[PDB]
Amino acid sequence: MCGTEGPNFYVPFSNKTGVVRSPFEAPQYYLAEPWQFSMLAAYMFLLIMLGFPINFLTLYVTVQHKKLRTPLNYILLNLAVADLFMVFGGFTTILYTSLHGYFVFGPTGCNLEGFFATLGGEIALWSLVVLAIERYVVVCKPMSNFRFGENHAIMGVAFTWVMALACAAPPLVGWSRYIPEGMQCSCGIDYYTPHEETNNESFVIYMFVVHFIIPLIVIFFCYGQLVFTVKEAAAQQQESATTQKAEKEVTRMVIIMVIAFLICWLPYAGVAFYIFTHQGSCFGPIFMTIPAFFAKTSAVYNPVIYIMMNKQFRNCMVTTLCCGKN
Ligand SMILES: *[C@@H]1O[C@H](CO)[C@@H](O[C@@H]2O[C@H](CO)[C@@H](O[C@@H]3O[C@H](CO[C@@H]4O[C@H](CO)[C@@H](O)[C@H](O)[C@@H]4O)[C@@H](O)[C@H](O[C@H]4O[C@H](CO)[C@@H](O)[C@H](O)[C@@H]4O)[C@@H]3O)[C@H](O)[C@H]2NC(C)=O)[C@H](O)[C@H]1NC(C)=O
Ligand SMILES: *C/C=C(C)/C=C/C=C(C)/C=C/C1=C(C)CCCC1(C)C
Ligand SMILES: CCCCCCCCO[C@@H]1O[C@H](CO)[C@@H](O)[C@H](O)[C@H]1O
Ligand SMILES: CCCCCCCCO[C@@H]1O[C@H](CO)[C@@H](O)[C@H](O)[C@H]1O
Ligand SMILES: *C(=O)CCCCCCCCCCCCCCC
Ligand SMILES: *C(=O)CCCCCCCCCCCCCCC
Repeated sequence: MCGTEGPNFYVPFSNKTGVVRSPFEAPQYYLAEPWQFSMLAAYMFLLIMLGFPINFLTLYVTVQHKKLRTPLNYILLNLAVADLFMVFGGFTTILYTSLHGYFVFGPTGCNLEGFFATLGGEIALWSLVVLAIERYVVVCKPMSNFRFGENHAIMGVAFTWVMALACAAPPLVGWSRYIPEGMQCSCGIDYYTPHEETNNESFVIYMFVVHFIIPLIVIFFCYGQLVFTVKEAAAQQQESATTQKAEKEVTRMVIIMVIAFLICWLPYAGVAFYIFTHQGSCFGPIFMTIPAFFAKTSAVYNPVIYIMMNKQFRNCMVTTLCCGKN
């Protein structure tokens, strides 16, 4: 018997020596050394110092440069807003709790932090799904006499917030729950404890199918097609060096986007899967931190990939940072 249970928590450490405490009430220095808690705090400090400016710039530069305010770009603004929910709801809270060594804000703060952080990563997740749908439509043109505009972009944004509420809301009201994870300083969905009163088993199956498998299939299909169309069109135009280079660029970027999506979400999905099919196994606190490390760090690498590497935004940002010149 692997940990210690409580009304709203599961500490991943045995209480045979009697030292375990509520992660809402006292430090967890028997799970991990104080310096490891400090390193958690350092890592959140890094993600704030990099994630805040990068995502805030994205919004600010868009306010200063008319060329960026196209409808295809609305979902990338949405991505930056989501990243900021993670920065201000998640990372700042965890910086604070890590340096106490436990979730000092108690079970209500655990629901708050877990909600805003989960909502953030989920809006981001679906933003990358919708962007792939939007680009597939625009390029592969699978419905004739259709022109992607403002209206559709608004719907895409609204859809991400609905899908994210469908993940983040139910654990506030009975289906799964928010409890402290890993080192017990951040809160997330209880995806690893069988907890029949809240129906954790069904919620994890729903999450895995609807919020991981569906996303992954939609992304592979949409970008799979997009690459096919672009490569077919370029083979029909080998006289153009331009078209050939654009085809190489599009293909490389699609590979990077798809790999980035897997890096971000496969660890949560794989760990959840392994735990679901190996219910007689202990999982320690550092191990349970790894999925979060991969997901949370996307609040930096997603805007680098989707925004910073796009040359329109990059010019405007330099201009904005250099007070109006270049
Ligand atoms: C992990 O495992 C530990 C050990 O089992 C648990 O910690 C114990 O929790 C219990 C309560 O569930 C604690 O018992 C209470 O002690 C209170 C404090 O006073 C004690 O004073 C004596 C000196 O007289 C000291 O030697 C003790 O160490 C205590 O400090 C006391 O207020 C209280 O008594 C009241 O309730 C009991 C009923 O439970 C009645 O007997 C009594 O009439 C009165 O109403 C308890 O006796 C115990 O002290 C804790 N032990 C330690 C080592 O911390 C953790 O809770 C477990 N963790 C999790 C997360 O579940
Ligand atoms: C800081 C922690 C965050 C932002 C964690 C968010 C976690 C998710 C949205 C994870 C969802 C998943 C499961 C709970 C299991 C099935 C696979 C996922 C990725 C959909
Ligand atoms: C940038 C934000 C800084 C966060 C300030 C963290 C304050 C930590 O608070 C400390 O927590 C200990 C628990 O291990 C307590 O014993 C002490 O009372 C307290 O000094
Ligand atoms: C779901 C997204 C999958 C993208 C499929 C990538 C197709 C790999 O195809 C490769 O693309 C390279 C870049 O032009 C070429 O240099 C290789 O010769 C070509 O086979
Ligand atoms: C508009 O063009 C404004 C550009 C900024 C001009 C000032 C340049 C100062 C560069 C020094 C950066 C060091 C900051 C580190 C502080 C710890
Ligand atoms: C255009 O003319 C303006 C360019 C000036 C930018 C100066 C470069 C600043 C780099 C700062 C990194 C410091 C990290 C620590 C922050 C507290």
